[PDB]
Amino acid sequence: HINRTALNCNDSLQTGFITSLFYSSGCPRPCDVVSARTVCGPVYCFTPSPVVVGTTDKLGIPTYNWGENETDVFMLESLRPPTGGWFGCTWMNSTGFTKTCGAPPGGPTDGGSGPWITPRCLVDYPYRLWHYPCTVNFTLHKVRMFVGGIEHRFDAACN
Amino acid sequence: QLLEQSGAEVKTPGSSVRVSCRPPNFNSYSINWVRQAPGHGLEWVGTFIPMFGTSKYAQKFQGRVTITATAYMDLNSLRSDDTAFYYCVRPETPRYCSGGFCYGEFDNWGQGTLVTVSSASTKGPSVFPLAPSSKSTSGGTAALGCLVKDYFPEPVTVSWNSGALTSGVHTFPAVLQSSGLYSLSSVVTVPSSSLGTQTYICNVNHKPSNTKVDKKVEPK
Amino acid sequence: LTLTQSPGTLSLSPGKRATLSCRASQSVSGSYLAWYQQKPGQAPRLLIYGASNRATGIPHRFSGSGSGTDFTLTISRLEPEDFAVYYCQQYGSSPTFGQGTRVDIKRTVAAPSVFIFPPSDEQLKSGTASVVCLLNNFYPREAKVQWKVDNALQSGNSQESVTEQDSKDSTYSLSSTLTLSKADYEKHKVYACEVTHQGLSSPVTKSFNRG
Ligand SMILES: *[C@@H]1O[C@H](CO)[C@@H](O[C@@H]2O[C@H](CO)[C@@H](O)[C@H](O)[C@H]2NC(C)=O)[C@H](O)[C@H]1NC(C)=O
Ligand SMILES: *[C@@H]1O[C@H](CO)[C@@H](O)[C@H](O)[C@H]1NC(C)=O
Ligand SMILES: *[C@@H]1O[C@H](CO)[C@@H](O)[C@H](O)[C@H]1NC(C)=O
Ligand SMILES: *[C@@H]1O[C@H](CO)[C@@H](O)[C@H](O)[C@H]1NC(C)=O
Repeated sequence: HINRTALNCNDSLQTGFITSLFYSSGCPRPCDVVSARTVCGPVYCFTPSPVVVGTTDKLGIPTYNWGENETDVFMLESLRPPTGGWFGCTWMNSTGFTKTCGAPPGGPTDGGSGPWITPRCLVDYPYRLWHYPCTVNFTLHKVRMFVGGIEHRFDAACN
Repeated sequence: QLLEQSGAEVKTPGSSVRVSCRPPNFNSYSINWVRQAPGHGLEWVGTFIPMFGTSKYAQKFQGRVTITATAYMDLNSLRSDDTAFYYCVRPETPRYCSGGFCYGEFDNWGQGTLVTVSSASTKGPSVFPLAPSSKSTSGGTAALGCLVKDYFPEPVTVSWNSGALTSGVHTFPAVLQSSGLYSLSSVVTVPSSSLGTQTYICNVNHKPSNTKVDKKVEPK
Repeated sequence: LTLTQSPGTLSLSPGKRATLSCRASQSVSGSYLAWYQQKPGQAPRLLIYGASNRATGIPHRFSGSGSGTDFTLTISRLEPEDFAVYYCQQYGSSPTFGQGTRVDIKRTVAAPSVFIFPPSDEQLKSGTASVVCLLNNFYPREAKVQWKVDNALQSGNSQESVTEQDSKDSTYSLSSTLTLSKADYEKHKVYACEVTHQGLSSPVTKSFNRG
């Protein structure tokens, strides 16, 4: 189940961002399909709660090539809520840059691009501080809500 | 700052060595092994990244080396070409990953470990005199010495006049002969006029075989 | 990938600037190059990583530069400790090393004092024969030895040994041992050792006859 994580990590600027994958001062695009050869690390798509996306092909068959074959892709469109709620996904590209995808913010009350449910809050997930180092001092709040019928328990990181 | 490795070993051809690697909180992402034959540069023996369980090896080593994890490295089907110093490296920060390996700069090296592939056993040396003669090549200087030949294993130590003669002495590094036995020569340049008046004695000591020899080197 | 260092040996005085060159056969893509030094009888120490970046603890006088196929290590001011062998390493693809570059103390050229030693009669009693040719106190380290037995160019039946650079006069010394069977040694008369060195206007040959 570990092969399903893309590992095209190209630390070209000598920043050491790949290290925390094994074990801070400087502090939209539509989620369709991304090529795994540009991804380094886990891909978290944000339904009301966070979910892990693994390397698959175009049909959706899971691949176990660490995201190296050019046919490897991430089907972010297939993870969308059918009821049409807010949606977004984040990941890290080969050179240590956090990438986001989601719906354009229709207003200040609407959601952001990544895990930004609010322009102030952020969905907590195991790799939040790796993709977003500046949110370390954010406060966590436990959240319960019904979206499209499903219950969703998750934590949000706000100022 | 040097990691602890297993002690030096001597193994027969076709045998198998197992060298260890001991961490000193400690952070590292893979286990590397770099080797260096006597009088050569650095060679990369395989790597092994524990978090992913994958491993790479070189073409020459692919058929007889594995690396696992304290980390370990094993060579099989040993030949004389595998006589080398073997270092383990546990680097800290990966720079280039490409599924399912990560390449970085070697960071925390071990002290090293000598591995000698020789079917020979312990044997004391034979000390022969490299005698001076009427061959003063530059300013009436004369060269004499001792040939410390056919000894195993390393090391052998030699002095002159029980330490009283250190100036002008050149004790060359040992050389492994085609027979698997080592050979070494210690020389010293002396004034030509002192060949018949001063006595020169080389003091050979091969502690493994417990062989001490004092050979007076004379002209003619 | 192949890494070729240049030059093989670099000869400078304490205080001068050293610039070592590492040239890759193929482009190193995103530059993943490292520099190491190895003192005589010691483990390698990481000096430079990722082309330009300096390793922690490494003094400021060490500097790395380059991209693509040609890389460079620079020691701005040579201290006595820095005289050692330096290796460049590529970790962009499969890890590879280049051959080292020796950095020794520069001095006036000294031609070697050459001596040839026949085998001792005690060794001939033991049944083997070793002929020894000595190159004493020369600079630079580059020297060539050619054995000649009855004008026959010997090839493959000898081994060499070189001392480390002497701490006081900065010269090198070399010994070349010619291995002959006792039977073959008796068959031939003249045993020569021709020596080629930068400090010699013409090659010098030391020789002896059995007797
Ligand atoms: C990884 O993400 C970064 C995010 O910026 C990309 O960097 C940008 O690359 C484009 C290339 O045309 C430049 O125009 C931008 O100026 C770059 N942005 C910054 C902030 O430097 C980078 O290209 C991405 N890597 C890959 C392989 O797509
Ligand atoms: C997973 O990766 C390993 C190492 O690259 C490889 O040996 C294996 O074939 C891959 N696939 C599966 C299904 O394990
Ligand atoms: C968060 O607070 C810590 C002190 O606990 C500080 O070191 C760090 O810089 C802060 N981060 C931001 C983004 O302000
Ligand atoms: C990642 O690094 C490899 C080797 O350095 C290089 O071939 C590749 O082009 C790099 N990735 C990108 C997107 O350029």
